Amino acid sequence: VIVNAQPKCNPNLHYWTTQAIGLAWIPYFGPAAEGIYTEGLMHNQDGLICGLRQLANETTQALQLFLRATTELRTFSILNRKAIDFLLQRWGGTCHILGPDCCIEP
Amino acid sequence: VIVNAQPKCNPNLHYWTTQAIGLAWIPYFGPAAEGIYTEGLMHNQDGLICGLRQLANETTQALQLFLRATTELRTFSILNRKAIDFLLQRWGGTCHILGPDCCIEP
Amino acid sequence: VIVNAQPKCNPNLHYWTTQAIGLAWIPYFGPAAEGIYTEGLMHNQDGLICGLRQLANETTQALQLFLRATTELRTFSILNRKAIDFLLQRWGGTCHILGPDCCIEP
Amino acid sequence: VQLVQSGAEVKKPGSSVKVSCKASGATFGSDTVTWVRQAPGQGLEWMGGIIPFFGEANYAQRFQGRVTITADKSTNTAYMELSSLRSEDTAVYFCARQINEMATFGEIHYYTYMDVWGQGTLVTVSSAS
Amino acid sequence: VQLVQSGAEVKKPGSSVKVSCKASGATFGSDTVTWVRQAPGQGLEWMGGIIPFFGEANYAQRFQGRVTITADKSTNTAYMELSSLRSEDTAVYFCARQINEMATFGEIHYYTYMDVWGQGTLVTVSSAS
Amino acid sequence: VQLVQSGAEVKKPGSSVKVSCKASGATFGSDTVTWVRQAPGQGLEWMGGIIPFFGEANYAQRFQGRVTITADKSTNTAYMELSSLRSEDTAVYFCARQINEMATFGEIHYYTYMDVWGQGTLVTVSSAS
Amino acid sequence: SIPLGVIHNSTLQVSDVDKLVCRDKLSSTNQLRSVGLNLEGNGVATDVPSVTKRWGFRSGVPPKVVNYEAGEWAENCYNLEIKKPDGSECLPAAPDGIRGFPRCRYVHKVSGTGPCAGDFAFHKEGAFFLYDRLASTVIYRGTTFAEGVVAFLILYYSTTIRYQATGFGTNETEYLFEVDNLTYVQLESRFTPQFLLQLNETIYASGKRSNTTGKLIWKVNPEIDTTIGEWAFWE
Amino acid sequence: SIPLGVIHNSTLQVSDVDKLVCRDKLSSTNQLRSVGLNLEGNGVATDVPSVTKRWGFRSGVPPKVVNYEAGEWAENCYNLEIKKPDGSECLPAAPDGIRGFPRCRYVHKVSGTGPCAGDFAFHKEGAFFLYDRLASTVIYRGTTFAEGVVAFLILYYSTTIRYQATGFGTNETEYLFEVDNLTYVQLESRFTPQFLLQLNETIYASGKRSNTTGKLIWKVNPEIDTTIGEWAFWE
Amino acid sequence: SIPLGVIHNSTLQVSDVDKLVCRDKLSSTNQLRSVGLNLEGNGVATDVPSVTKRWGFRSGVPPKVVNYEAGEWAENCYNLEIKKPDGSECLPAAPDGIRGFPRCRYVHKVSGTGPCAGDFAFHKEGAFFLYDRLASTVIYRGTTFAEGVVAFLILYYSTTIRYQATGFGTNETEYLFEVDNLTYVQLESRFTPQFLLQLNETIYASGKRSNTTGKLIWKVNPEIDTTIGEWAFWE
Amino acid sequence: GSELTQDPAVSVALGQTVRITCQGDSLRNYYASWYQQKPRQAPVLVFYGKNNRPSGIPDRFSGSSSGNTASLTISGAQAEDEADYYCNSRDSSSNHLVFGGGTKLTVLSQ
Amino acid sequence: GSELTQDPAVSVALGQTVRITCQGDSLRNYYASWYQQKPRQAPVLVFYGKNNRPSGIPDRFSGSSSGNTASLTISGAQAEDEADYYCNSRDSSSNHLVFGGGTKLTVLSQ
Amino acid sequence: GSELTQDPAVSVALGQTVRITCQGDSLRNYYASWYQQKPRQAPVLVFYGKNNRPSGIPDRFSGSSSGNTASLTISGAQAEDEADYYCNSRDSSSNHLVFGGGTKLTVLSQ
Ligand SMILES: *[C@@H]1O[C@H](CO)[C@@H](O[C@@H]2O[C@H](CO)[C@@H](O[C@@H]3O[C@H](CO[C@H]4O[C@H](CO)[C@@H](O)[C@H](O)[C@@H]4O)[C@@H](O)[C@H](O[C@H]4O[C@H](CO)[C@@H](O)[C@H](O)[C@@H]4O)[C@@H]3O)[C@H](O)[C@H]2NC(C)=O)[C@H](O)[C@H]1NC(C)=O
Ligand SMILES: *[C@@H]1O[C@H](CO)[C@@H](O[C@@H]2O[C@H](CO)[C@@H](O[C@@H]3O[C@H](CO[C@H]4O[C@H](CO)[C@@H](O)[C@H](O)[C@@H]4O)[C@@H](O)[C@H](O[C@H]4O[C@H](CO)[C@@H](O)[C@H](O)[C@@H]4O)[C@@H]3O)[C@H](O)[C@H]2NC(C)=O)[C@H](O)[C@H]1NC(C)=O
Ligand SMILES: *[C@@H]1O[C@H](CO)[C@@H](O[C@@H]2O[C@H](CO)[C@@H](O[C@@H]3O[C@H](CO[C@H]4O[C@H](CO)[C@@H](O)[C@H](O)[C@@H]4O)[C@@H](O)[C@H](O[C@H]4O[C@H](CO)[C@@H](O)[C@H](O)[C@@H]4O)[C@@H]3O)[C@H](O)[C@H]2NC(C)=O)[C@H](O)[C@H]1NC(C)=O
Ligand SMILES: *[C@@H]1O[C@H](CO)[C@@H](O)[C@H](O)[C@H]1NC(C)=O
Ligand SMILES: *[C@@H]1O[C@H](CO)[C@@H](O)[C@H](O)[C@H]1NC(C)=O
Ligand SMILES: *[C@@H]1O[C@H](CO)[C@@H](O)[C@H](O)[C@H]1NC(C)=O
Ligand SMILES: *[C@@H]1O[C@H](CO)[C@@H](O)[C@H](O)[C@H]1NC(C)=O
Ligand SMILES: *[C@@H]1O[C@H](CO)[C@@H](O)[C@H](O)[C@H]1NC(C)=O
Ligand SMILES: *[C@@H]1O[C@H](CO)[C@@H](O)[C@H](O)[C@H]1NC(C)=O
Ligand SMILES: *[C@@H]1O[C@H](CO)[C@@H](O)[C@H](O)[C@H]1NC(C)=O
Ligand SMILES: *[C@@H]1O[C@H](CO)[C@@H](O)[C@H](O)[C@H]1NC(C)=O
Repeated sequence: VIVNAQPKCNPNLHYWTTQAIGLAWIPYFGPAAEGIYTEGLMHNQDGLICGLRQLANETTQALQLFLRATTELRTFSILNRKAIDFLLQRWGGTCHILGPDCCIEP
Repeated sequence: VIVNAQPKCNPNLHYWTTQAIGLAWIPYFGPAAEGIYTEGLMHNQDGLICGLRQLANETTQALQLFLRATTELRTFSILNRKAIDFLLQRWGGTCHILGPDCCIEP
Repeated sequence: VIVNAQPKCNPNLHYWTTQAIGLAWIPYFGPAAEGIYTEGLMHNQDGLICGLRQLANETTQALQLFLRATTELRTFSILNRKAIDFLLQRWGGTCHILGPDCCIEP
Repeated sequence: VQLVQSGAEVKKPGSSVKVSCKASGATFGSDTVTWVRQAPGQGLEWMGGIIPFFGEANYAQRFQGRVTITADKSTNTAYMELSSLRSEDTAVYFCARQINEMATFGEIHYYTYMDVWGQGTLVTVSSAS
Repeated sequence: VQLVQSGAEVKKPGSSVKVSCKASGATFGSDTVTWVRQAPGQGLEWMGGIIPFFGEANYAQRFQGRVTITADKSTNTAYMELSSLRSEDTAVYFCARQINEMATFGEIHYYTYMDVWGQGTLVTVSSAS
Repeated sequence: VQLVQSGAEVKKPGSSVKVSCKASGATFGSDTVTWVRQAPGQGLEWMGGIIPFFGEANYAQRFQGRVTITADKSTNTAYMELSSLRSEDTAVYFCARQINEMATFGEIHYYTYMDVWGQGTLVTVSSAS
Repeated sequence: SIPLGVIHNSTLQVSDVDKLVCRDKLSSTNQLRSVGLNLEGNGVATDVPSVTKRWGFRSGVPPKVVNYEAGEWAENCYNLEIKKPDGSECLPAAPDGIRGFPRCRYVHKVSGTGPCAGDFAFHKEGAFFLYDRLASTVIYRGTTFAEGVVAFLILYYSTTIRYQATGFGTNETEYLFEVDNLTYVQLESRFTPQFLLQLNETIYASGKRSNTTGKLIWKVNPEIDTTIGEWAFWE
Repeated sequence: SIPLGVIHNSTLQVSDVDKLVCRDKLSSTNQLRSVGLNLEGNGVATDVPSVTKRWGFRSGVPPKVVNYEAGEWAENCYNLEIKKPDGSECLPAAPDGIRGFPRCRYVHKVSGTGPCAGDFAFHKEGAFFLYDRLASTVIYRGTTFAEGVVAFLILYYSTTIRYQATGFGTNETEYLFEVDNLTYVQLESRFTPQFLLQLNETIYASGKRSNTTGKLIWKVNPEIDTTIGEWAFWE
Repeated sequence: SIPLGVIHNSTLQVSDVDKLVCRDKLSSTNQLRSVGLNLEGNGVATDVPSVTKRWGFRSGVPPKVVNYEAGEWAENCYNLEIKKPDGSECLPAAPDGIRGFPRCRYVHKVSGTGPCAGDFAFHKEGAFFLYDRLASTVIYRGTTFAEGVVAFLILYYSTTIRYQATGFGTNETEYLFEVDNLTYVQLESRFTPQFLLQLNETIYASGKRSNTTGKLIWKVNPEIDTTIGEWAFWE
Repeated sequence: GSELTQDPAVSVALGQTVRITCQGDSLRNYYASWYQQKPRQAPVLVFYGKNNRPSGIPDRFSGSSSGNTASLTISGAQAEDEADYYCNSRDSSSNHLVFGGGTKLTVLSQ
Repeated sequence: GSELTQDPAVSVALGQTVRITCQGDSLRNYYASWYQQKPRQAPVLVFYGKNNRPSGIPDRFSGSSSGNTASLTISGAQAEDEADYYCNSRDSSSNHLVFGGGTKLTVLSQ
Repeated sequence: GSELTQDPAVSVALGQTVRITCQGDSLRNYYASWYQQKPRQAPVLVFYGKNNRPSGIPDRFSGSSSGNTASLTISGAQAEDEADYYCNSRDSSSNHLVFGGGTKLTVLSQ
């Protein structure tokens, strides 16, 4: 559903993240912080990367208003909140098997 | 169920909270902290405000014991814990459609 | 399922934890930190204590890698994450009453 | 409330005297402690005074540089020290509790008064044997 | 861009003079402000100059210890102060904007030039009436 | 374990001497390094000693103010410096490792002994040619 | 063990845990709120000499805080700066993230000294000090706070009044109200903010203020215009 | 109110809240990720004199941060050390836990002074400054950051280029590029990192560097080898 | 990837993720606990000269902590104060919120110096240092800690022994036991807390203590009353 | 501070009313306090402010003021009222306590 | 800085081409700038670098260099071109601005 | 520290047992160490504590103490045992190492 409306779009996403053998897992022997990163490359399969850049561009306003409203200096709770709301929407209150509302099959 | 047992009760609740247009959402242009608040007034419909004051008076003991028991200096997790317990009580373990225990209708 | 493989095992677990009357709950009158602890003793019923020591010995590697990967200085979220994953595994996505996958009885 | 002053102090000219006053039944609080002088055959001279709450002192012009007034709140006492005594300083020195009062009901009025007086301390200055 | 210098300064030997220069149409930026001297019947001597961006100064050897060059970026002006004036110092002093330029296209070349000149300030040093 | 001392030092009166001792096979650890003096025809005098662990020194009374004893743990060496040498100081100076030992089994006993001795350093003090 | 109230049909019902009621419908976490209420709404005394009696110092107990999403406007809030007689500070500096309570009609700022025996000042009744969307078990230095409690549920100008005190941490605490830098009146528990402000205007208008470098303290006559029958803030 | 994207069939669909779709299958929290993307990928200008225009100082607004699980490699990132004319620091020290962005091809380090009127430097477009797995609303002193935005979804060597500037916080900001400690060139918006590095090599090779204690500033002739038709980093 | 044990029928079974078993009943978060256990319960050596060998210094790696709800009583715990030879501190001050482990029979307090090459002291086996309901990857200065591991599940007096050491961070570490301020004995790995306390009483009773201003060090004869056949704390 | 003025001596027939005055600048916008001093005794507060007196003072003693003049009225003066009397106020321009010179009240009981 | 050398005077017939030279060390690895100075006027930049001139300068003025010698060519010299001319470069070993002595160009218009 | 006392010389017939004594305050609550000194050699530890000796010392050398007297027994003294012998202890009241004067043991082998 998201269509990129930016002046230009880079279709090749070169990314990094943090996702163990022998004594390597022990901090005394394992890698220093510059070395705890891994990497990979994603291609713009079916326009996915450009759609993603646009999502981040829309997300920013909601996020800044969210942060304005809190007192936490470091917010690490956003994804846990989403997991809770995701699940409450389906199973909070009551489930009715005969309705269109509950994600259950008979 | 809560009945106010305080010497006096103020039945008019004048409250504040934090719940966006143009560039206002951007911190560089938006309001300074004194100005991020909104307000409203609730009346004691059916005794609701006085009942609420009494609830806060009962809540304090449980909350102080709770805080005594932790090591977090700033606890922001109380409502997320409640959402998790709320939902676990109904859907953790197993659901039995034929019993009185699961919040599901056939 | 856990079998202790340590040189020696202490089968008697003498433990402490933090789990109220009159004014005691109020911090101004209640106990100082050295005194907020309770205690008890568990025996190695059916090998339970030795199995537990071994579990902690296996847990450490997964936990150190977990911590390596974060930016939180003080992580208090591990058990809440577990409660969320526990419940998502059973009720996220969809429930199918006729399958082996959903923890529900007809 | 009572104020208790020290007994007679008799000294030769050039000496100094320290006259104490002790509160009983009350602390000084924020009231003014004032000293006045009753010379024989004379009226009442203001010498000076303090406010123990802040520790400040004020003096009548004729005693500026001659008199020091202090207090100690742990004992609720006050002291007046006179330097360079001369025979003209023979007098009874009185300790009193001064109230500066404002009337706020109806009409607005201001006045001051001394409510509590000590018995007085006789200080005699004389070269005589 | 223009540079405006002060008018004539006539003084007797032993005096000092401070010659101003004001930028108009531009700030000094990172360009060099340089002063040169035109004595009557002579060619052009370099006296010294500054870089307002950093506040540094350089001088021709014959004026070391005699000339001070400064600037004030809030006004985009510069000043040259000469001490111990002598009759041989009668000259027109010129303010100019100096560009040190590198050509990076094709062949590499280096050169300098003064792009903007002021009208010049005549400074006369003489004991005469 | 061995202790190696420096060779003979022959000097005239009024001079000072610094006698080294090197440990071999062990570090000094927390053991005491002690020096004693063997004058010709005499018995054994205690001069003083140190504990390298803490860097402290103790001296026999006759050498207080005359002898300095130090050590360097990076080399496991120790040095004894004697000032104001006189002819009566001709002697062989010995370096030894001293153990203060407590017996804790059965009966309780205390004793001290020197386990490791160096070969000795001859120091001669004489005005003679 | 912390109760959670549920509001339905304008009725506040505490939800039980032992009895599971399928009727409570929590659809999102936006329905869960932490609300701070003031103690003044229960009719407690608010006047400075009457409320400092509820606070006190202790050692050996660490501070803790919790957050708020919403709260009550305060008629009265406080700001303390208390020193030991030797000049040392009594109260700790507030940590990053603490700001004064956002909406107060009156701020009672008290500057003074006393026997601050403990490490922190704690509320004696178990109530919390309220800061900008944070409840705390202790008082922080120089930061305005309201006094109150918190409930959990499933769904501008101000006037500063300055005071001084000595012997702050004990029963024999003396209090003064500031009129001017050198002008004070004695404070009594019978003097409401309106009385005190009228008293301040009366003094400036009459001109009975110190006109020198020393301080002047006035006492207020025991006969005052007692027109209010112990009315609550809200009457 | 924060959108959450869902990727299925290599298509990015934003998940609605009003319409509940049973098809989204969240089995574990490991499927939830916060990803940081750079603004350079949208084609914004990256050159120093063109990007400092997007940042600015303000007071009365506190900083906030959020975390990341993953992010984009940067071609360009920045490191600022700005002082007031009187020597006072403009930017705050970074708090514990903040480290520079982990992977940059070029680092534009700017040392300079200016009218740092506010308390913190904020992004004017609402974008965040990116640090090691942390997005922040403000710039911290001395720490390398990328400039960007964050999306939420359901599933080595670098070159340092040094610059100097004056009047950093205003429109009349002057910039220089360092070649050597005493050798500078004027900086213009037309000079890419490759141009600047070639320019640096040319100067050392030609030898036209200061050979004294004072500084030398070169201007670059307006005619340059304009071989690139405003190509993007990725062409 | 962190395992979670489940206890049923007094049997500890690790719960799998790949195999979903409907039998595990988590009704509330109060059934989830983090418990700290000591390494001494596995039979590791506890004596100071044998355990400092398990710790060591490194740079470039930041510290992390996690919390506990419950834990084991310790027979042995440690408290270090180590300085560099030039007087600089080796270990960092503990941050706010860190307190010593709540229940120890013996505290081995070690004061000394050494080649503290890194930034922090880390456990070489991957074990954690245990503080008051907090596990940490590093040692903090002056704060008592137990040495141990943590498991996750679905459901007073002490004696201080003082030691000194030199060369703390290397293999050639020398250790002394304090009897008095000027009286020491050499420490060996064969001396248990009971032996050492009996040794301390023997010296005071016999009177063989320094009676001057300098220090005295005693060696203990290799023949000791070896009545215990390498018994565990619990026999 | 500006001094208060009093007439050094007043005689009253026993049983008659006597008026004791005080004048000065410190009385212009304030009220004077009055004291009774018995031989060899501390001054005793008799009357103060505009309208009242401390307990222990009999209803013979009352007073008023106008302009820069103040007075104490002793009605039905008794032999027991022979005393020195003093007025007291405050000169706020110097913040000095000011006493008048007092007066000797002689009651003509013999 | 090493000084630049110029011949003090050059005469050109009106309408003829004239060559004005400059020599020195500061010309070895650089280009000279040339200025035209009219009586009682500031020097005006005429030509600089290897190949260009500022606007306002007519296409009579151009120049080049080789080795340690530089020159300005004035083609079809006009009466209006009578002026003092100067060369200018920089001696990078001292970082001094160096001018040559200039030359007086006389156009023989009469 | 209080000095230890020894008799300067002892003669033993070859093959006979000899007793070498030491006396003093440092022996009252301690044991003495004994050393054998050969001409031009460092003293060699022979016996120490209450009951033992270092290896290298033959079973001829043993000893004991009582009160403030200590002694070394050399049984079957050999010609090779001619040596100076010394006692050593510590005076704990001054923390000084104390040696006795030693004795010369002469073995009458000729
Ligand atoms: C939840 O709601 C309840 C009900 O309103 C509140 O209950 C209050 O609890 C406090 C603390 O236990 C009570 O305070 C004590 O009252 C005693 C009786 O005082 C009477 O007389 C005085 C005269 O001046 C009146 O002002 C007062 O209102 C009463 O009529 C006092 O004797 C006690 O003082 C002694 O103990 C305290 C320590 O506890 C010392 O600091 C004192 O120096 C002294 O030794 C004390 O003041 C209070 O009376 C109860 N209120 C009511 C209406 O009954 C809860 O506090 C509230 N919870 C929260 C968090 O807000
Ligand atoms: C999500 O995606 C959208 C779409 O790309 C981004 O939209 C940008 O929003 C900013 C801020 O509103 C726009 O910036 C403003 O542009 C005006 C027009 O400038 C044109 O001409 C200049 C010539 O130099 C070009 O460089 C420019 O590209 C345009 O063609 C300017 O006049 C504005 O300047 C004035 O206001 C600002 C404050 O807003 C002051 O600081 C200035 O000094 C001045 O007074 C301003 O620059 C920008 O043009 C929009 N981009 C596009 C492509 O339309 C969102 O910003 C993005 N969100 C996030 C978080 O990244
Ligand atoms: C979970 O449970 C397991 C099982 O108990 C524990 O396993 C231990 O792991 C450590 C680290 O890998 C092992 O330590 C190494 O042992 C080697 C063999 O030593 C033998 O001989 C010595 C003689 O003094 C005995 O004391 C010892 O018990 C053995 O019999 C040593 O050679 C190693 O030293 C070298 O490497 C280390 C770094 O790894 C250097 O610091 C040293 O200087 C040296 O170069 C080392 O000591 C240990 O033996 C294993 N235990 C058992 C019983 O097998 C896990 O550690 C435990 N996990 C947690 C978190 O507690
Ligand atoms: C007291 O009166 C003065 C003068 O009118 C005024 O400025 C001041 O704000 C008043 N005090 C208070 C607390 O309002
Ligand atoms: C109350 O004041 C009296 C004054 O005499 C003092 O002795 C007492 O200790 C004080 N009590 C308290 C609780 O502070
Ligand atoms: C203060 O004193 C001065 C004289 O020193 C006088 O002129 C002024 O009117 C006084 N002000 C007041 C308010 O009394
Ligand atoms: C500029 O050139 C020098 C010399 O070759 C080199 O050391 C330096 O790193 C270069 N600068 C940059 C930014 O690469
Ligand atoms: C831009 O520069 C001009 C220079 O004259 C200055 O007056 C103006 O205030 C500046 N504008 C901004 C937004 O800084
Ligand atoms: C710098 O100047 C010295 C003389 O002082 C000269 O020998 C050297 O070659 C010069 N270096 C350069 C790069 O010009
Ligand atoms: C050593 O003995 C002394 C004297 O009896 C005692 O005070 C001290 O606590 C003992 N040391 C230890 C570690 O118990
Ligand atoms: C062990 O001690 C020896 C002493 O000679 C030293 O050379 C070696 O480096 C030390 N080894 C370690 C791991 O510290």
